[PDB]
Amino acid sequence: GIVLFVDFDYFYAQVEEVLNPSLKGKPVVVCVFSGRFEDSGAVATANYEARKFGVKAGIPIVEAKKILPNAVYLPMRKEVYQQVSSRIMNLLREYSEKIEIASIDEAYLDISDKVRDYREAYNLGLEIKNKILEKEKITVTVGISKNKVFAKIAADMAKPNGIKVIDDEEVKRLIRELDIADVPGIGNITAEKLKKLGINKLVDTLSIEFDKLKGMIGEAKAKYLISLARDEYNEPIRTRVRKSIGRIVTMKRNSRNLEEIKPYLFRAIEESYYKLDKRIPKAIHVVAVTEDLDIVSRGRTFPHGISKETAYSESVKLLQKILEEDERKIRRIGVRFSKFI
DNA sequence: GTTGGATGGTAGT
DNA sequence: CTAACCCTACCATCCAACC
Ligand SMILES: Nc1nc2c(ncn2[C@H]2C[C@H](O)[C@@H](COP(=O)(O)OP(=O)(O)OP(=O)(O)O)O2)c(=O)[nH]1
Ligand SMILES: [Ca+2]
Ligand SMILES: [Ca+2]
Ligand SMILES: [Ca+2]
Repeated sequence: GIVLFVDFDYFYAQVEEVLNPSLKGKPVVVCVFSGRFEDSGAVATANYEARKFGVKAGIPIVEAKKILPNAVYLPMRKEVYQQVSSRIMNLLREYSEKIEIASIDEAYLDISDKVRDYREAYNLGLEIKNKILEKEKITVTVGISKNKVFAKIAADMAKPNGIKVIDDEEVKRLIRELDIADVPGIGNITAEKLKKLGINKLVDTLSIEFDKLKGMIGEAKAKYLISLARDEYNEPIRTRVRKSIGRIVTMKRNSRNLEEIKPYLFRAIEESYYKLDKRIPKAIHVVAVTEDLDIVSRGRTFPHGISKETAYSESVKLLQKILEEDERKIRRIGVRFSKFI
């Protein structure tokens, strides 16, 4: 079984360069403007020229403006990138209808049947990169392995505008040699628990007591890592299905005032309900980000679909429930829908 | 025991 | 207002209602 993974290069920023070809070769930074003050908010992403200077996805815009004053700062246009993204997903579809869209800019193809070996798979990767550059002038990075996880890694090892195979040989070695903190799914907190344990490599997990590992990182992660290690990982490529859709906004200033918070919450509901598109949710959750940025939420599942009217009425109740129970001012407010019929 | 709801932690993009 | 967006997946834990 062979799996090809495609992840587009500095996406949002690359789209901006294609739409505006003068930008290429200069620093470009795509920003989410929060509205709270001149340049309040965060960097969605930035091109490699910009990354050279410490400007990356996630930092605060005014810090980007600090460390790289003279770059090009562009406002995020999520719908433009999504149209490009849709056109590209359809290209990848030409190459295999067995596709798994994992986000705005990346996908896993199962190519077990288009190709007999890694060499052909490699050439298909080459055939892919070309088509996308032909049709959407977008460069991408391709990872090929026997499974999602190791394909992802191959891609990570090749960014930007690269293509890499990890063959059965490589897989065997990376199990023995690749730092554990580099396994997709193993973030900071986890990685820390694993070193206190003395597990630095995927292989280290084999020679430990399952119940001792579990009783540190959780069941799900423990099984997962051991599966990886035993080279028994075989999660198929499956058509992704949204489990929840929502929207959360940033207020002009922090409040506790229901009158002041309400138009933000309602804005979220409109956008959220519009993004649903013939989907009927049985569960609503109001989500609040506090002064000190701790995230907090109150929900309700009904036994039936929620109509836009129920959602309205319900989200106010729930926002009150937060305010009743947490006495910190609120900074961002939004809503989330789930359990679609 | 079962599942499944509320809330929150962790991870990733 | 003085930095920290935006969105979704999956999982753990704390309960409760129950086959
Ligand atoms: N608003 C916002 N958007 C983000 C954030 N992280 C990623 N994105 C968006 C912008 C990216 O172009 C798009 C794909 O992200 P990626 O993680 O794949 O990296 P990107 O393509 O930007 O650079 P690439 O070479 O992978 O590193 O997702 C974030 O923290 N906030
Ligand atoms: Ca990506
Ligand atoms: Ca990318
Ligand atoms: Ca990590």
